[PDB]
Amino acid sequence: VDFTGYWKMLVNENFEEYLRALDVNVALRKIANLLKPDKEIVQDGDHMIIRTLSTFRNYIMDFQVGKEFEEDLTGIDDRKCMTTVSWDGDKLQCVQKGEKEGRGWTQWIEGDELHLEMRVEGVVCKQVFKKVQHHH
Ligand SMILES: C[C@@H](c1cccs1)N(C)Cc1nc(C(c2ccccc2)c2ccccc2)no1
Repeated sequence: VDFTGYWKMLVNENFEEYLRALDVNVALRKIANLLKPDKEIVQDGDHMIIRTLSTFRNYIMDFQVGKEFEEDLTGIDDRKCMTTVSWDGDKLQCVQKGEKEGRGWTQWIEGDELHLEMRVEGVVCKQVFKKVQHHH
């Protein structure tokens, strides 16, 4: 599996409850639900760069698969986590150790679709992106 590409958001399901489970305030929650970020991903061996891009915020993950790293989430839910992204078959599994229980996400590909499931304290958000070729 190779996630390299430019991806455009198609659906964003149960995002508001996921943010509510992170204790994001109502007003910020309302702003975040209106965002439809693109994803620019470069998979370079075990080195992974995931750029989540929007006018409101560019969130950059730059990590080595299998290596724990300190993830700065202050601009999101005002927290930090010790995060580990690992391979699980053809799926990418992320565990975010921190204050919130069961926090993490799973990423995988189906055809021309990038699938992203985010989780925290039983709440599941599901996002699907489409691979695109017009670069901005
Ligand atoms: C970005 C996301 C992931 C990146 C790679 C796997 S998940 N993560 C940080 C949690 C998350 N923030 C968001 C979303 C967001 C922004 C502000 C507050 C709460 C959520 C967002 C972040 C950045 C750009 C545009 C919208 N929606 O989800």
